[PDB]
Amino acid sequence: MVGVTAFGNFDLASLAIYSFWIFLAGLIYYLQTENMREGYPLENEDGTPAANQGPFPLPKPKTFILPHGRGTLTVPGPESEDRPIALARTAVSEGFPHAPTGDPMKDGVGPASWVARRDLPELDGHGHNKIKPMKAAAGFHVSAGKNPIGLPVRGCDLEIAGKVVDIWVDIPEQMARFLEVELKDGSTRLLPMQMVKVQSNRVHVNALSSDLFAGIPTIKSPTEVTLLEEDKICGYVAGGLMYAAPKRKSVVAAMLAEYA
Amino acid sequence: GLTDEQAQELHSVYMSGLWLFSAVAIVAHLAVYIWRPWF
Amino acid sequence: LGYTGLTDEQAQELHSVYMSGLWLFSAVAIVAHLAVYIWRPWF
Amino acid sequence: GYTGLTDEQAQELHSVYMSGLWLFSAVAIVAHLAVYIWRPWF
Amino acid sequence: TDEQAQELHSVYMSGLWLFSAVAIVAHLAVYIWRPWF
Amino acid sequence: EYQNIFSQVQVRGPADLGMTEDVNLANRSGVGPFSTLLGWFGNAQLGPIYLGSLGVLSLFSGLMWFFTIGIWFWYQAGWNPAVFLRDLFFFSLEPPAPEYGLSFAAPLKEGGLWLIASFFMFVAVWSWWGRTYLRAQALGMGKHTAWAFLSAIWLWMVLGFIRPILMGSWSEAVPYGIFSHLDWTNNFSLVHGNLFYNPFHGLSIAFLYGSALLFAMHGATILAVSRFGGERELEQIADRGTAAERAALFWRWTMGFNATMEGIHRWAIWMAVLVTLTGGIGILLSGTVVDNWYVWGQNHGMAPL
Amino acid sequence: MSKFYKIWMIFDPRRVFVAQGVFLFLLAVMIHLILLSTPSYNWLEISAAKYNRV
Amino acid sequence: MSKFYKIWMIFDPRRVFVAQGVFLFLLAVMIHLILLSTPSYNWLEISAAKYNRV
Amino acid sequence: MSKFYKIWMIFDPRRVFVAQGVFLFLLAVMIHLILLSTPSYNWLEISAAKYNRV
Amino acid sequence: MSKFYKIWMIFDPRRVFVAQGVFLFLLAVMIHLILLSTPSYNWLEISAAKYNRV
Amino acid sequence: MSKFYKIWMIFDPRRVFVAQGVFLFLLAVMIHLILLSTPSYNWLEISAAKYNRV
Amino acid sequence: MSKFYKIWMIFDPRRVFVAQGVFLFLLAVMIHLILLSTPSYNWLEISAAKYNRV
Amino acid sequence: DPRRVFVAQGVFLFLLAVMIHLILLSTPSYNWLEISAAKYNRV
Amino acid sequence: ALLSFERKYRVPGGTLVGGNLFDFWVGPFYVGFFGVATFFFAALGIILIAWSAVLQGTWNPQLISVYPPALEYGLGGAPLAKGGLWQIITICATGAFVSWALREVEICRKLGIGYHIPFAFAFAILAYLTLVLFRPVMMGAWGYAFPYGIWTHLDWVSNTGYTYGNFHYNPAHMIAISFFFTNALALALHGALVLSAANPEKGKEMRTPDHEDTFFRDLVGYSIGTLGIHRLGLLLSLSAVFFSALCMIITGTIWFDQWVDWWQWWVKLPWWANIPGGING
Ligand SMILES: CCCCCCCCCCCCCCCCCC(=O)OC[C@H](COP(=O)([O-])OCC(O)COP(=O)([O-])OC[C@@H](COC(=O)CCCCCCCCCCCCCCCCC)OC(=O)CCCCCCCCCCCCCCCCC)OC(=O)CCCCCCCCCCCCCCCCC
Ligand code: BCL
Ligand SMILES: COC(C)(C)C/C=C/C(C)=C/C=C/C(C)=C/C=C/C(C)=C/C=C/C=C(C)/C=C/C=C(\C)CC/C=C(\C)CCC=C(C)C
Ligand SMILES: COC(C)(C)C/C=C/C(C)=C/C=C/C(C)=C/C=C/C(C)=C/C=C\C=C(C)\C=C\C=C(/C)CC/C=C(\C)CCC=C(C)C
Ligand SMILES: [Fe+2]
Repeated sequence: MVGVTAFGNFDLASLAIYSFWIFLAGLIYYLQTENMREGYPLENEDGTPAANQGPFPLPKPKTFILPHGRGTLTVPGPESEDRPIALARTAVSEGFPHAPTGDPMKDGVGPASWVARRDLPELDGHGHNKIKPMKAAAGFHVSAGKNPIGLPVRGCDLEIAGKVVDIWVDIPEQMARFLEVELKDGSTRLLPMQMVKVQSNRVHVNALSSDLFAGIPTIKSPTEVTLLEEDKICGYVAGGLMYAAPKRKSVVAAMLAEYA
Repeated sequence: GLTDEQAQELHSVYMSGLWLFSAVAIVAHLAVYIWRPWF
Repeated sequence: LGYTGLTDEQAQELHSVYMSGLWLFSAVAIVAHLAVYIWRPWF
Repeated sequence: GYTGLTDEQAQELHSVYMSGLWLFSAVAIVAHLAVYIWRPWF
Repeated sequence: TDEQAQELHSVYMSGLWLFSAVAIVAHLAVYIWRPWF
Repeated sequence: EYQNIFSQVQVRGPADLGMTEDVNLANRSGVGPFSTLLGWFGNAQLGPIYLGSLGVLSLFSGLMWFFTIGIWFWYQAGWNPAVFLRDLFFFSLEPPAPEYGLSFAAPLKEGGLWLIASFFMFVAVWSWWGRTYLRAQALGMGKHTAWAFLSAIWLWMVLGFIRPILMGSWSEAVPYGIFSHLDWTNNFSLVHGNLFYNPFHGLSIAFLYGSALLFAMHGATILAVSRFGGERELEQIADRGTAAERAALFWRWTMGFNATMEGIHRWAIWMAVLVTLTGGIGILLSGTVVDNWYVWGQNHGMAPL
Repeated sequence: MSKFYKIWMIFDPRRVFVAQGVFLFLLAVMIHLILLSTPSYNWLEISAAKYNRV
Repeated sequence: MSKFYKIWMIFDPRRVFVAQGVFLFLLAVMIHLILLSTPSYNWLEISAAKYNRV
Repeated sequence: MSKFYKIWMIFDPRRVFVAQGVFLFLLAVMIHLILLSTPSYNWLEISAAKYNRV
Repeated sequence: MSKFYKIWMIFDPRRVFVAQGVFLFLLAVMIHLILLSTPSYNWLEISAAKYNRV
Repeated sequence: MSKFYKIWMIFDPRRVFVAQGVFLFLLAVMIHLILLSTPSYNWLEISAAKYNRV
Repeated sequence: MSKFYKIWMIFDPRRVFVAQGVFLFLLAVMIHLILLSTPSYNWLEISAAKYNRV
Repeated sequence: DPRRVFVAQGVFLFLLAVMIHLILLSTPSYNWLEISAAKYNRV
Repeated sequence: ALLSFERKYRVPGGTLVGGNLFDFWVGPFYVGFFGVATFFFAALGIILIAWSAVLQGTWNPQLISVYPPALEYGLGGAPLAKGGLWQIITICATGAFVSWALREVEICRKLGIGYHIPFAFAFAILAYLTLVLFRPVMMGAWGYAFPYGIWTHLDWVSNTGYTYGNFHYNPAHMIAISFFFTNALALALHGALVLSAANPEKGKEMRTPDHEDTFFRDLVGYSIGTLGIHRLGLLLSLSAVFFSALCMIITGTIWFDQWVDWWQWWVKLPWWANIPGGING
């Protein structure tokens, strides 16, 4: 079959390459259509459906059967915010920022946003809570690295906000998720592990300043945390990156501010 | 989980199938050997 | 005993049947080797 | 008792294992004798 | 414990000396057959 | 700031023996030790590993293949450990010479050992594929890993088995040995003109670079939104949090389109599968249908003349 | 030789039998291929030369 | 040979039968390819020579 | 030599027996291949020379 | 030399014995191969020349 | 042949019909290309020879 | 041969029938390609030869 | 800890001894096998 | 032109340069100062490629090629028809890549997520600069860079490889290839595993991460976790690019001969250099 051509220069190799181009176009179509399951249909900046909806149509609905009797999810489907957004459009035309109206960190807008998730704890395969405080988790102990318990927590303004009382751990993965920090007032909040730099002397939190440590949301039960509370706490701490920049006591940031 | 009677019946049928397959194989080998012996 | 649970009688019966199969297989192998050696010895 | 066997179980197991080992060794010895007679390597 | 270690090491050294005795007789036979010094 | 590359504290507790449905726990072995060195990066626990019928078959076949090649390497070294270490990379288990074609009449020192080792490798790889499919089926999952492995197996078979059959000689296959198979690829290129001008070779390289690009993008995205617990991707699929939304909006504001927490994995599996798929097709065409890829490119508008 | 049955108090028959089947087939294939490699005992080529096929 | 039925008290018939089918087809293909490899018993080429098709 | 049974208070027989079987088969194959490598003791070629199979 | 038993208060016998077995077999194979490499002490060839096998 | 309808109690008609359409078109294209490859039955070249188009 | 129906108490007909269809088509394609490979039985080239086309 | 240091020490001692023995064997001198063969007229 | 959830995230701030001069969106895209720069550079580069196609004379996209200056121009400039267009297009491409990375930084800041993605892109930028800027400058001419053609930079790859014999005998190259292959394997495994967990057998509930860890401990006896596998993917891809850049920075710069001669050092080690037998000796 070497050198034989049906027409022109077209032969087995050309047939293969052209069939592959057709297949590749079909596959790109299919993959994008699969990627159009969340966040669609498109909205206007006020809330009404848009004039432009995309060259790719929406896909057929599919259903996920969640575990432990949590129910079923249907996507794509009717999706709504299920919360009020505290923003005001800065300009009439489309495609401009919406400024916050009150306190962005409390309103939950911008980088400090959160999604109204399910108000239930996360469950592992067996049916127990996936995240537990270590003192209530039987057999768990720090294995290596600097132990953070008992170390003072320092805010981004170089002032001590409290002391670490406990570690929350993911039971299946056996990796620490949250630190529990007790403030001067005696109440205890949570901080994600990904936001703290456990140093030799202290746990350093560059996201939040000390005065803002009281503003973190709290949990209903001391022995569990739900997805919604997780979302609120994580959004608060992360939005502290942008919305606590003035209080942040950074040398280079101060030099840049003086420059500008 | 199979009981003795079930095992005996299953083995009887399986051996019947095995012997049918072996008979067909034997006639095929005889035909080939007649056509072109390998010894 | 406790490693798989079989009792002495079960083990004896299983070994008897297994050895019967082993000796049948060995007999077929021996006749095959005899046929090959007659056809083309390797010593 | 890292595996949980008692003394009697260990003794019985070792007796049977050594019986098998000696059978294997006897077969190996007769094989080596046959080879050496057929074609010595010394 | 100490007694368990003592007994285990007694058995281990007995086995070690058996192995070394076989090794020595093998070396002697070889050296008779073909020396290397 | 903490970049989440390495864990800064390790905790450990009772070992997780795993789920139990439609799975025979007798075959599952015991839990091995906890390795702190790996605990810095990911999970520290080793095992338990399922050793089924296909597991034993695959282990035996792979052990025999590895040991066969090792014994041939020893013979090639004069059974000298010093030479074996000095020429470990330079040894070869070459296929039968073109004189014998596809015949099994090659002497054991010039082609038979290669056929035996090839049979062992064939059995080992196919048994391992069956093992992957069966392990997915035991837990009730989908068989996606089986099909990606099937793509890899397709390229492997074309390299070693199908293409020699089509060409009519065992000498076309790949010799076992490090520098031996590197030289095999270089000679395969030189014989068939530039393999660069193979269009399916180009597509295979495109999807390999794409695999690297997509995995870098996805790893960076998930590490960047892990501060919102984005690494729990199955949870995000179940209940879309702010991690998925922030990731999607980053990519939408960057390049005009985005994926979801599930569809990006469809992109990943296809960008990885197409590498071996197109590579197998291109290798199969080479020699069988085209003998000079540079001239083919010249005739198809790719090369200047 | 009488007490060998006690091996079944050590090993589950399922795993042992699977391993035995795989091992026996592997060994048989290995030996047949070894015989096919040598110019003698390559029964295919021996019979080809005996009946003057080529 | 009578008690061989007890093997079915050891192995589930489904797995055994699937493995048997796969193994038999694999072995048949292997032997046919081996025959096709040799210049003799390559029935395709033998019969091409027999009737002078070339 | 009498107290050697106590080794079974150290090692599980299952793992030891599996390792022993694998090791013995591996060693036997290695030695047979070594013998097959040398022109002498290559029993295949020795016999082929003895009976003039070439 | 009397107190050497205390080494077993340091090392688990299982790991030590496995490592010892592997090491001893590896060393024995290495030394045998080294002897086989040299034209002298290559007992195979020493015998083959002695009895005129080549 | 009468009971073949029961195949539709096994397979969803949608998937079967899609697969059938794809397979039929693929097979038709394959056969047409095979015919176009051979110098005979390459109806384009046969006819161009017939009416002296070159 | 009568009791063969009991195989359907072992295998779901859906999977078995899908596998059977795929296997049969694959085998038919393989055999047709093998016939097309040989210069004889390459019906395309045979017929071109017979009717004096080229 | 005794464990890691002892394992590393054993591995390193064995490797160093093998290295030195191979160095001795490699040189035309100190290859005790070769000089022994030459001494007693083995080849 | 907004996603169902995009509204609450469109807020001011998080911009390195420009205040709110370019803090606006065009359709879905986010413009920004560096977005303006990226658009300018990209448009200029593409039009200059089209113009170089006009000068070359061919309109076939696969034949269009923008060669760098010959070796006789050294590190200096060249006429636009015979070398200058390549240099202008290269400056445009470098500017576009850098501006794209900085725009990604701005978007990360506005969303409050970590800066892993522009950092990862910087590795690809550095590899490109090694091939186009660092290696030719080190080696002494712009004629050692590659042409900007679809099939003609493969000619550069082939010629540069075969200048040093089989390029496969490059150690910083072997490591990079093994990293690329491991990365493709890891990507396939990860995608397939998450898909099989989220799309289980028909009619069954969605599986959990526990099932994933169980499956991979059943298969090979070790599971790296979710955070582990994403870390590993990032590290493998970055390491592959890093070692490829190293392999091309030491080629023709501190090593000039065939690359198998490098591997000759291990053979010549004192305690096996002279022993007979084997492949080498
Ligand atoms: C007429 C004009 C036509 C023009 C065409 C124009 C358009 C072209 C584009 C077409 C669409 C693009 C592709 C769609 C992608 C997603 C579809 C999908 O996988 O399932 C969707 C969907 C299920 O997907 P899911 O939601 O993720 O899984 C949920 C399930 O509950 C649980 O999951 P599951 O356990 O059921 O598994 C789901 C799926 C998951 O798979 C994946 O997502 C990854 C796939 C990676 C590549 C697959 C293997 C690559 C093979 C390499 C080459 C062959 C090697 C074989 C031999 C090797 C040794 C020699 O796995 C499968 O079983 C799918 C088949 C893959 C195995 C095919 C092996 C033989 C291929 C022979 C080639 C000839 C084509 C035959 C097509 C066979 C169709 C049954 O479909 C179904 O509901 C029914 C299941 C079977 C549907 C098959 C659809 C085709 C999929 C493969 C197509 C490509 C085959 C490779 C050859 C490529 C040739 C160039
Ligand atoms: C001078 C040399 C030639 C050349 C010769 C070839 C040849 C020849 C081939 C490639 C192939 C490939 N080349 Mg090229 N290549 C060249 C230049 C390049 C350049 C470059 C920048 O210049 C690049 C980036 C590439 C890149 C690529 C890859 C895209 C592709 C291999 C995919 C793969 O994963 O294969 C490797 C993956 C596998 C082999 C899959 C293995 C799967 C099996 C199941 C694994 C079993 C493991 C076994 C049992 C052991 C396990 C042991 C333990 C259990 C762990 N080539 C030049 C032009 N290249 C291949 C291809 O597809 O080309 C179209 C190919 O065959
Ligand atoms: C180079 O030379 C080579 C290597 C090629 C030669 C190598 C040769 C050797 C290594 C190959 C070995 C071959 C031997 C070992 C294979 C022998 C296989 C035998 C066992 C064939 C068995 C066939 C069994 C037949 C197919 C049985 C079929 C079953 C029937 C369909 C009936 C089943 C119905 C069931 C039992 C229903 C019963 C249900 C209950 C309720 C009663
Ligand atoms: C000291 O330790 C010892 C020596 C004891 C053991 C160590 C051994 C080491 C030295 C082993 C080294 C192994 C080498 C390094 C492995 C290299 C493997 C190479 C790199 C693989 C490269 C390519 C593989 C090709 C693609 C193989 C493809 C397989 C084919 C698809 C299978 C085809 C099967 C057909 C040919 C079977 C035909 C014969 C039967 C009877 C029909
Ligand atoms: Fe992921």
